[PDB]
Amino acid sequence: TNLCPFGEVFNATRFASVYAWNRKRISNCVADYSVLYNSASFSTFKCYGVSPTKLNDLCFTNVYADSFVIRGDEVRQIAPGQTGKIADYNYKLPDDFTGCVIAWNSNNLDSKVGGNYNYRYRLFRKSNLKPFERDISTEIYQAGSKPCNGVEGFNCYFPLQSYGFQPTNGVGYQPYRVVVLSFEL
Amino acid sequence: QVQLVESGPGLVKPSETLSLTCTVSGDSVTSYHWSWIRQPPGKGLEWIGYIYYSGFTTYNPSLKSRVTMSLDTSKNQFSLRLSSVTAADTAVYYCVRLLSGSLYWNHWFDPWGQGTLVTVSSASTKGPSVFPLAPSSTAALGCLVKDYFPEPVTVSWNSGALTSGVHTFPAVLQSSGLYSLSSVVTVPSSSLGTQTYICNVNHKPSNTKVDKRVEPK
Amino acid sequence: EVQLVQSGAEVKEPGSSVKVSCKASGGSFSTSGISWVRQAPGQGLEWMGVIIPIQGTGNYAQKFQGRVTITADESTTTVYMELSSLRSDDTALYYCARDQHIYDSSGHGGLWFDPWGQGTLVTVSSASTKGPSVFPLAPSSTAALGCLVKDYFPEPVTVSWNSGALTSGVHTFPAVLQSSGLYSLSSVVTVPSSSLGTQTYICNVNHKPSNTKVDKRVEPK
Amino acid sequence: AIQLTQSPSTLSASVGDRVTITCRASQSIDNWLAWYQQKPGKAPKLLIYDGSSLQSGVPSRFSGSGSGTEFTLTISSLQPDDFATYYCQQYNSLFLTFGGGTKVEIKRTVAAPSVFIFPPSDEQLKSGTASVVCLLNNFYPREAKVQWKVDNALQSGNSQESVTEQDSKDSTYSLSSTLTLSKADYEKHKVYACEVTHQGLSSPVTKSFNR
Amino acid sequence: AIRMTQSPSSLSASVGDRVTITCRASQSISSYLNWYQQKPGKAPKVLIYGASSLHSGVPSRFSGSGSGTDFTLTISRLQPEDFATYYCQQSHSSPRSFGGGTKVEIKRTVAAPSVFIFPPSDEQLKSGTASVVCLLNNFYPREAKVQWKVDNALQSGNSQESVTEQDSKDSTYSLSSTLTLSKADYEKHKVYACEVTHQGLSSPVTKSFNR
Amino acid sequence: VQLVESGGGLVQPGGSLRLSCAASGFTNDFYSIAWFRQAPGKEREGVSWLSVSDNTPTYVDSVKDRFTISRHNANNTVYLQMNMLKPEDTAIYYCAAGRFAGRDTWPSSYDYWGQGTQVTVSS
Ligand SMILES: *[C@@H]1O[C@H](CO[C@@H]2O[C@@H](C)[C@@H](O)[C@@H](O)[C@@H]2O)[C@@H](O[C@@H]2O[C@H](CO)[C@@H](O[C@@H]3O[C@H](CO)[C@@H](O)[C@H](O)[C@@H]3O)[C@H](O)[C@H]2NC(C)=O)[C@H](O)[C@H]1NC(C)=O
Repeated sequence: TNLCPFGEVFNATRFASVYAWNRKRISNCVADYSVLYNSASFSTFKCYGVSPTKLNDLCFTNVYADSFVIRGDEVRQIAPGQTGKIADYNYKLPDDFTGCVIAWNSNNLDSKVGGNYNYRYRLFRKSNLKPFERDISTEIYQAGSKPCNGVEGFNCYFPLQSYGFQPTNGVGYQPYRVVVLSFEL
Repeated sequence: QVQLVESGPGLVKPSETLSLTCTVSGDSVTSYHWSWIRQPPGKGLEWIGYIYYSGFTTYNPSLKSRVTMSLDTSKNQFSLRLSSVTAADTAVYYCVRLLSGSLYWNHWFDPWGQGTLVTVSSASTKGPSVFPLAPSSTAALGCLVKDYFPEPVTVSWNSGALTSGVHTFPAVLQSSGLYSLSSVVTVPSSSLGTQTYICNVNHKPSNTKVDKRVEPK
Repeated sequence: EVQLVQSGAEVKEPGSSVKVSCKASGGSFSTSGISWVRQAPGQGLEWMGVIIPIQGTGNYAQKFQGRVTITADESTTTVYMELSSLRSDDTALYYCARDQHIYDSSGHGGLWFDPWGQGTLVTVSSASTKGPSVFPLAPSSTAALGCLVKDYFPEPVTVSWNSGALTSGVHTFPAVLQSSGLYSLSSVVTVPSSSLGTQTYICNVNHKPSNTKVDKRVEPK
Repeated sequence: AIQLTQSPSTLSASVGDRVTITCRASQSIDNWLAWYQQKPGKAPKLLIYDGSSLQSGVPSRFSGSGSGTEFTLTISSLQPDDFATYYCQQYNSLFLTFGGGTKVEIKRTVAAPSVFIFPPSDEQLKSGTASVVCLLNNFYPREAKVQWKVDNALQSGNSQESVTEQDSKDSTYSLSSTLTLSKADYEKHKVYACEVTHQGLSSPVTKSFNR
Repeated sequence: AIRMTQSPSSLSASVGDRVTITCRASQSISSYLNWYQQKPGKAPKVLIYGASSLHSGVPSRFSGSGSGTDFTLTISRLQPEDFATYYCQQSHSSPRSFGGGTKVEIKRTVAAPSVFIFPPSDEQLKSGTASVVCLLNNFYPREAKVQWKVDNALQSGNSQESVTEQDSKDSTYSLSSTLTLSKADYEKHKVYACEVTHQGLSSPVTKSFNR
Repeated sequence: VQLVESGGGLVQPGGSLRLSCAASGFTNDFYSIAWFRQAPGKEREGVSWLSVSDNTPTYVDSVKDRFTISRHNANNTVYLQMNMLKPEDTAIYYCAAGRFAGRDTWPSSYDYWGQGTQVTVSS
C-alpha cells in the first residue's frame, strides 16, 4: 500500500556529515529495490549478505537508511572488515553485515568555489567505534598524559576536522553521498 | 539579509553579447545558489538558469546554447552572459537568490533584485517630433510624441499647473524601432479661446524640450 | 586569509558589563578557535580565553574565570565576549584572533593567532564628555611654545599649528590619566626665537567628542 | 516541459471580498509550487511555497491549498495592497516554469467611455506622414473593442492600441488607438472613422472627420 | 601556569645589524613557541610559529630556533621597518602566556636635551589652578631623570612625565613634565625649578622662574 | 582465491575480441566480477560489472552497446565480449572480484585482482 519514502532519502537536499550520520528508520511500506540497483546514478552499489534482486522478495522487520558525505577515496571503507579514519572513528559496519551500500558522486551539490567546510569527520578517538555507533561529542582529544583543560595545545587536538571540498579537486577528493541500507530481521 | 543589485548595459545592439552582473551585499556569493529571471515588457515571467555555489549551472532548455553563468567570488558577485541577442531578448532581468527545498531540485526565488531593463534595438538617440492634438469638434486635447528613442518621454501641461484629467499612455514600440506615445487631458471646452494650453515635452536623452501651444485650428 | 572585524570603542563605568563582537569573514567557522587577547595601555599582551563555536561554551584563563563569558552566533558568524564587573584595570585594547594549530605527528608545530581584529578600545571611567581647557604655553626667556590641553575626556585630542602650515618641530605627547579621571596632554613646537614678534602662532585644538575647537594665539607675555 | 495555466486570466473583486486563483499543471508536481505577487513596475514578491507554507512577513489573509495538478490561492479579505499580478511557479523538474499570470483589480461600477478623434496636423503633413488618433476616456471594465475604417473600409495591421491602468480617482481605464498612413495614402482618402465597442456602451460609437 | 621570560626588554640596534632575542620558559613547552611583531597603533602579526617555521610573506631575514625551555629569535639584517616590539608566546597549554616583550629601537649617537619651563598663565590662575610645565627636547638615549623643586624644596607625588617615541628624523626622544598646584599653594611660593639629568648632559641643568 | 585473465591481443578498429577471467577459490556464488582498463597515463576505470549471484550485467555509458559480459557456469568463467573496438580502447585490461553482490567503480573496493592483459586497437 504505502510507498517507502526512498525519495526523501536519496534525493534530499542536505546530507549529514559522516561523524553525525543521519539514520532514518523505514517500516510499514513496500519498495522496489530492483529498480534501485539498475539505476544509473549510483556509481557504487554493493550488497552484502543479500543479493540486490532478491530484496523485494524477502520481508524484513525494519530497514535503516544511514546517509552521509565522505571523500571519494574513503568510499572503500564503508564495508565490513575495513580500517581507516572513517571505518574506525566515524562510521563502522558490523562484520556480519546484511544490507547494501550505495554511493554516488555529488561534486555539484556539496562543493564550494572557496571550499565547502560544512562537512566534517572525526579525526581522533580514544577507542574504535562499535558497529552502528554515533559519536557527536566535541570534547578535546587528549593524546598525551597532561589533562587538556578544554583548550587546544600540545598533545591536545580538536577531534573534528572539516573536508575541504572544491569543484577543482581530483576524483578521489570529491564528496560522495553514501546511503547504507541495513536490513534487520 | 541578502540584498541584490543588478548592473549592466541597458542598450545592446542585435547579435551581440548581453553581459549582466548581480552584486550581492550582506553575505558571501558562495553561501547560496543564485538564478536569473527575465520578464519581457507586458508578459509573463521566464526563468533563464541558476548556478550553484559549486559553479555547476543548469540552463533553460530553450536558451541552453546561448546562456553562460559564472561566479566572481573576488567581487562577491555572479554574472550572466547571453549571446546573439535579438528583438525577443529585451526584457527586465532580475537576479534572485535560489532557496532550496526538501529535494535537491526544489527551488523558489527570494529575495529578488530591483531588476534592470535591457533593450535590443538598432537605432541611436533621436529627438521626438511634437505635433499638436488640437481641440476640435468636455474637450480633449494633447500632443503627439512620435519617433523618439530611447524611453522615456515626460510631458507636463502649463508647466505642471494642469494635472487633473491628464493621461500619459505608456509608449509603444513601432516597427521602425522608435517609440511613440500620446498624452491627453480633458478640459472644459468653454474656455478654449481664453485659456492657453502648452504641452511641455521633454526628451532628456536627446535634450529635446518643446513648448507647443495647443490651440484650435 | 580569513578577515576579522570587531565592534567600536566603548566607554563604561565600574561594575558594569561590556559586550564586544568579532565577526569572522568566514572560511572555517564552527571549528576554528576564536581567542580573545587583551593589552593594557603600555603593557604586555594577555590571553583571556578561547571558544570553538561548535563546542558552544568557552574556556578561559585562570585569571578571568567567573567574569568573562564567550559565546558564538553561528548564523551571523560572530563571536561575543562579555566582560562583566569592569574595574579600572580593564581599560585595554581587546583583540579577537583565530587559532591555527598545525601539528605533524608527534607534537611538532603549535598554535598561533594569524588573523587579528583591529582592536576594541574599552575605557572604564567615572566622568562624562568634557571640553578641554586650552591654556597658552607662551614662549618666554630656538624658542619653545605650545598649548596645554587640560581636563578633557575621552581621548583623543588633535592639535595642529597655524592650520597645519607648521609641522616641523611639532611634538604631541601622549595623554596622561590624571587622578581626577580626565586626560591631559601638551603639544609643543620649536620655532626660531627671532621671529616671535612677527610670526603668528595659533594652536588648533580639536576635541571632537565635545566638539570644542579653540584657536589660541600663542604670544609672548 | 511542465506547463502551468492560471484561471481566470483577469479577476475583478472589491475590497473585503474572497478571491480564488487556480493554477493547473500538465503533470503531477506534488506540493512543489510557489506563488509570487507582482505589483506593476516592481519586483515580484514571494508569498507561498511548498503549496501551503506561508512566507515570513506575508499577511495571513493569503492561503495556499492544493496538491497534485490543481492548486488554489485564496485571499480572505481583499485589500488595496492586494491589487497586483500573481504568478504560480512549479519546481518539480530541472526546468522551472512560471504561469501565465492572474491580474486582480479594483472592481467598480460599469462606466462608459468618451470618444475623441484627431485629424493630423498640417505641420506633420508637410513631413509626408499622417497620424490619426482615437481616444477612449474613463471606461470600465477594461475589455473594449476598437475598429478603424478609412472610406468605410475596415483597416487591419495599420493601427496600435495603448491602455492606461485603473485611474486613482474613479478606477476607470483610458485607451488610445493611432492610425498611421503616408501623406500620399492620406491624400488618396477623405473619410477616416474610429469605432468603439464597450460593455458600458449600448451601441458602438463612431467618430469621423473629412480631410 | 607556565611563564615566559624575555631578555632584553629594550635593545638598540642600527640598520643591517644582527639582533638576538631570548625567550625562556619556566618548564618545557616542546616546540609550541611563537613570535609576534607589533607596531604602534596596529594589531600584532606573526613571524615564527612552532619555534622554527616562518609565516607566509615573512622576510627570510627573521629566523627562530630552540626547543624545550630555551628559544631564540634572530634578525640577520635589521631594516628600517623592523623596529617594533617582539613578543614570544607559548602555546603549550592554557594560559598561553606572552613574554614581557622586547622593544627594538634605532641605535644612534648620544644627544643632549634642551630644557624649557613655562609659568602658568593668568587665565588659568583665574580658574584657581596652576600648572608648571618642564620640557625636554631631542635627547638620546631615553633614560633621563627629572626633579621638581619649589622654593628649593624637592617635590614628590605632584608631577607626571610623558615621553614621545623616537623622532623620525634624528631618532631622539622628547619628554615633558608637569607640576600641578592650587592657586593658593601657587601664591604661597615664589621660586619653581625643574632639574634635568641625562647621560648626554655633563651636569644637571635647571630652569626656574619667579611668580 | 585466484583470478586468471586471458584473451587479449592486437586488433584493427571496428573489430571484436573476447576476454576470459576465471575465478577459482570462491566457495559460493556470492561475489561480483568487474573489468578495469588502464589507459597509458590514466588511472584504472571500470567498464563492466557482473553480479554472479544475480547475473545482472552493467555497463558504463561509453560502451553501453559495444561491450557484452556474460558468465559460463560450467567453467565458472566470465567472458567480456568486446565489439566495435576503437583506438580509445587501447589499454591494459584487468578483471577483479569482490565478496559482494553488486558493482563499484573504485578499484580499491576489489580485493582480488588478476594479472592484466594488453589490448591494442589500431590499424
Ligand atoms: C530521485 O530523483 C530521481 C530524479 O527524479 C526525476 O527528475 C527530477 C528532476 C524530477 O523531475 C523528478 O520528479 C523526476 O522523477 C529519480 O529518478 C527518476 O525516476 C523516475 C521513475 O520514478 C524515472 O522515470 C522513468 O523514465 C523512464 C524513461 O526514461 C520510463 O520508462 C519509466 O517508466 C519512468 O517513468 C526517471 O527517468 C528517473 N530519473 C533519472 C535521471 O534517472 C529517482 O527515482 C529518485 N529517487 C528515488 C529513490 O525514487
